[PDB]
Amino acid sequence: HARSTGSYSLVTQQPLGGAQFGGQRFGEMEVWALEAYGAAYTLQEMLTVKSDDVNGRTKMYKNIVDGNHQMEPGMPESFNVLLKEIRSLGINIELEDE
Amino acid sequence: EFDAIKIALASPDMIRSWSFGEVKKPETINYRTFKPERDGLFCARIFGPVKDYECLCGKYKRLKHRGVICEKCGVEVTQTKVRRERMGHIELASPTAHIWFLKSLPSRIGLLLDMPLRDIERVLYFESYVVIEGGMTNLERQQILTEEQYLDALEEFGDEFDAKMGAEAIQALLKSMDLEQECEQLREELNETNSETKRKKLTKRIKLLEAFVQSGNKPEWMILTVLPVLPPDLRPLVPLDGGRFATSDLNDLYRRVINRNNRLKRLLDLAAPDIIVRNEKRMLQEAVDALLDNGRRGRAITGSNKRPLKSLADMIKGKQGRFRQNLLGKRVDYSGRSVITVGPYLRLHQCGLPKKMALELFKPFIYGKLELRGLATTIKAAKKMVEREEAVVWDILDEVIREHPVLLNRAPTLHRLGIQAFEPVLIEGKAIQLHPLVCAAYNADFDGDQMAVHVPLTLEAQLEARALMMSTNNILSPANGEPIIVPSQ
Amino acid sequence: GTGYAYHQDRMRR
Amino acid sequence: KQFDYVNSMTIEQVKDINRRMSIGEAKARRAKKEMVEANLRLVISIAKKYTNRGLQFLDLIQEGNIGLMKAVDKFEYRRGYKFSTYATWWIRQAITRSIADQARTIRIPVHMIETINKLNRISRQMLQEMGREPTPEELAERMLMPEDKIRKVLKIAKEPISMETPIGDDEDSHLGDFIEDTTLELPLDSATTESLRAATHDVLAGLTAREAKVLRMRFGIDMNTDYTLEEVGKQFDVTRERIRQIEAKALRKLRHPSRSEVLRSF
Amino acid sequence: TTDPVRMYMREMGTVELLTREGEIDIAKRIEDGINQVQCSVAEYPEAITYL
Amino acid sequence: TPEEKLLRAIFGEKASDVKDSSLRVPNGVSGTVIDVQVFTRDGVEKDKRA
Amino acid sequence: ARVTVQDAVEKIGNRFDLVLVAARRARQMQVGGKDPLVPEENDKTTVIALREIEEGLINNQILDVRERQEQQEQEAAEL
DNA sequence: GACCTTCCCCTGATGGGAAGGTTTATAAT
DNA sequence: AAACCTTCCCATCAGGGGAAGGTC
Ligand SMILES: [Mg+2]
Ligand SMILES: [Zn+2]
Repeated sequence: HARSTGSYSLVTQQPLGGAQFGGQRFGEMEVWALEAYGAAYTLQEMLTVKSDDVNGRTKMYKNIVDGNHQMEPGMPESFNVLLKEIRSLGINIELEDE
Repeated sequence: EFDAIKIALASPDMIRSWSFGEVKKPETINYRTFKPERDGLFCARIFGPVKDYECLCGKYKRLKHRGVICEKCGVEVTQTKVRRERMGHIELASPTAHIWFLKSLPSRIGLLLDMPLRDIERVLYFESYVVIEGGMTNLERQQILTEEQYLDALEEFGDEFDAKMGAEAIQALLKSMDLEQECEQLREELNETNSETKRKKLTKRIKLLEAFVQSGNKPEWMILTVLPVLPPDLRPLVPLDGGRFATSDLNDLYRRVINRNNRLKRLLDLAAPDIIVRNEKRMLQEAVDALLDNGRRGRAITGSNKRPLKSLADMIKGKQGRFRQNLLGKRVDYSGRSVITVGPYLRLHQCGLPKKMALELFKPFIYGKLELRGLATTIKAAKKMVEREEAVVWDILDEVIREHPVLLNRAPTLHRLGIQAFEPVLIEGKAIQLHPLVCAAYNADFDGDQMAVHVPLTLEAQLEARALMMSTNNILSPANGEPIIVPSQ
Repeated sequence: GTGYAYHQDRMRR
Repeated sequence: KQFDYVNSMTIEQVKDINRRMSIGEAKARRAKKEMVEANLRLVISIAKKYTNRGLQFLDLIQEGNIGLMKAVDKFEYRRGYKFSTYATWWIRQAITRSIADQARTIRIPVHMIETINKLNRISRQMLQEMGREPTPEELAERMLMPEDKIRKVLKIAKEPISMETPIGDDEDSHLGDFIEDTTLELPLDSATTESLRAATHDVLAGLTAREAKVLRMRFGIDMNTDYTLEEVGKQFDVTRERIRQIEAKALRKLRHPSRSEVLRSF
Repeated sequence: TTDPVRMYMREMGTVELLTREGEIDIAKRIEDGINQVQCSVAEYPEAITYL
Repeated sequence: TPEEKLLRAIFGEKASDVKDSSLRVPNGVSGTVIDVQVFTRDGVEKDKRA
Repeated sequence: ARVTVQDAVEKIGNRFDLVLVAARRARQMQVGGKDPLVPEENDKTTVIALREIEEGLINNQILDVRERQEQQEQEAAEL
């Protein structure tokens, strides 16, 4: 199986769709394997630009085709959905100082 | 961007601050035109448009109308993505306890007011009344009285003696008390008599209330006056194949909450007897608790489905909640996997990569390089070229693959050497060729084991792969200086 | 990892 | 009308009459409460019939309670019949109407639900009669509708399936995890749009500034809205057919072999 | 116990049954309440003017 | 949007109202068609190949 | 290609900041603001940057001095 | 010509249909 | 589940009118 950019799930912006697509789910153990190495940007682009940022994926695709390898990461969508799910309860979760 | 995150109890004012409108119906869609019924769980007025930059009626339909509020349907025209962000609220007729603070192992509401859990639960069920603000009477501001006691109790003092039953009583208990008063006395109490029980209840309660007061959250907010609702697109009703629809069971739970709250309001306006309204308050408490966290109550069955319904806490917690399955670990683009083979002719710092996998993987870089070298007029033409698989694009893939390492991983990832960076070597076939000396680091047999590959996109990722995760750079094990590249069999 | 440098620039800031 | 009048409604005598009316109201409340709290068992026994119709037991008994309330309110004893029979129809109406109303994720009009139930009755009637199951037309003529309503009503009444229903043969892969997004835009078309912007900018660079302006203005390029040709005329101080004409030549110069090729590729 | 159905089952079970002058006298008491409420508002000038 | 409107105005190309969903062969597989069958609702008009 | 980066770890201690400085250099190169300091044997910006590091002619301080000079050059562009 | 007859645009008039509401009385615990 | 009544949004029609055309 192989995939660069395919469909994305609706409830949470994640690549599994359809034939199997989406990477071999980058579990917590693989996150630890990245953390043991000194690779931080690899993990960031792994779980922010390649996976969950609806803006980031396209804003990165455009820079890749422009010949400029950068990233404006932003916030992953699963964390935003979780903020909304927590705030749905009687729990007030906010984002503090600039 | 931002810094530290804060968490606290939600004021009802704050709940309404997140909220733009109140849901007042259990309806979702019109059932023929699947447009959202205003104003319900799915509502365009409260939440937003179904389609991008369009009113529900269509009078202010053009895309130039940004930020205008319609007046035939009350819809604000923006992207439909805000149908996933905006919140709503519901005004509860009777107060309702938050089951998270009631059923937490150190019950927050119970431990706060120095009261056992069984008594609070017996009060919430209208099995027994409870005093509040007695002034100068026989009983203290908190006690339990059966109905035959409450009968001849009020005959002793009609005024100066307030005694309610249910969730309103717990809210009056939380609001009546101001914790400075009950802290200043606990000071002396915990000062004098030794009594290990005394110091234990002291340390726990005194720390609770002092750290409580430091923040500013008020105890009354453990009782829910207003209920925030989840945005509709987070619990969608999207149509499925064959005319059938798919929805989160959240919708059913919110539906029951709205239905029973409106029925309670109607019973209040109908002057119903006390038995019926108490039953309805208990049922509304049950519904709210089933919504917040299903499992600490009767475990509400689904509709025509025997399994329980996924609640909000069920969405959050667990090995499949949004924490373990989404935030810590996530599916990734620009990735693949396949069965692995040997490829002994490889030098150590490389691996065999099939052609089709490398083509599907490096698609954006292929497009960029093709349109940079002028071999493609535009990006659409580049995609057409690779979909045709013209013979010229293979050399472009050679160009983009040369100094671009890839990451290989096996399923049982135990140590950091479970992931290693190699240099791609284009190979005819559909199998990955992994250097044999690394198999010991992978514990990878050739008995059908499959491995996955990932592509470092940004420059920083490529340099981290070449300098840190490279197969040549990792020869000594981290657990012990012994080499991990030892010849195997 | 790498970010530490970056982070060392921010935590000190 | 008496209720409306009392809602619309010497001070000592006025408050004495108000106390008489309020004692009557409280005594009627106590009497209706006695009657309802006594016939709660009839309510429960009736609600024990509509259990699995899609609503909870306690919801059924509470709707039957609201029924019984209106029933004891509208009852008159001089008719003499056992008023349990009178409350029966009322509780039945309350429960059935509420099941039709609020027991559906997609609320449907009540008469639609009754028609659905009639169709189910017909299918039960002709199940063994026609052998396999009666043909998709004859049960329509069994009904009173224009008989193509059968496939409409059958197309609807699909109850939305839970999103967390575990997909076949595996736990806990869930159905909601396989619902893709068709409202989002894919990256390729977005990049082609960001390139089309620059391509059109480059092609409009060749035309005269007035041609570029009228072309950008008739359409919405690099602006807010499109414009009527009369609006372009009002803005330019040359007006209306000049406008219609310039466009043509403008498009012609972009339709001519050179400068067109690139745009053609989009 | 804590199950919402039984808390209501017992509570409704306590109250007594209806035979039969109970029903008849409850109806008569409703009639007497509305009779006091009709002796009142029998001399409401707004009611006499609305009639 | 505007740029597409300008393109369609210059080249006079009808933008079809219908979206493509035709069943095409999946990626990476090839073979020969051995059997086609069709299931059609009650009396509602056939395809010709049906 | 570069099989071992050991020499670049030698010239710049802290084998992490090598990655950061080389990413800065490869960003200066790929985004066409600058050009290589060593002959490009058809290597991407990654290996070119690493080869610059190995010869001891590019690290954090040299790039920072170059940026601080370009700042004053743009200040002279004030005219 | 003057008057007689005629043909398209808006007023809304009101007929149509769908959705919603209120009762339904041997008794029914 | 059925009989009778009410209301609301709505897809079409009688009627008016403003001119417009054709003729003993
Ligand atoms: Mg094995
Ligand atoms: Zn509108």
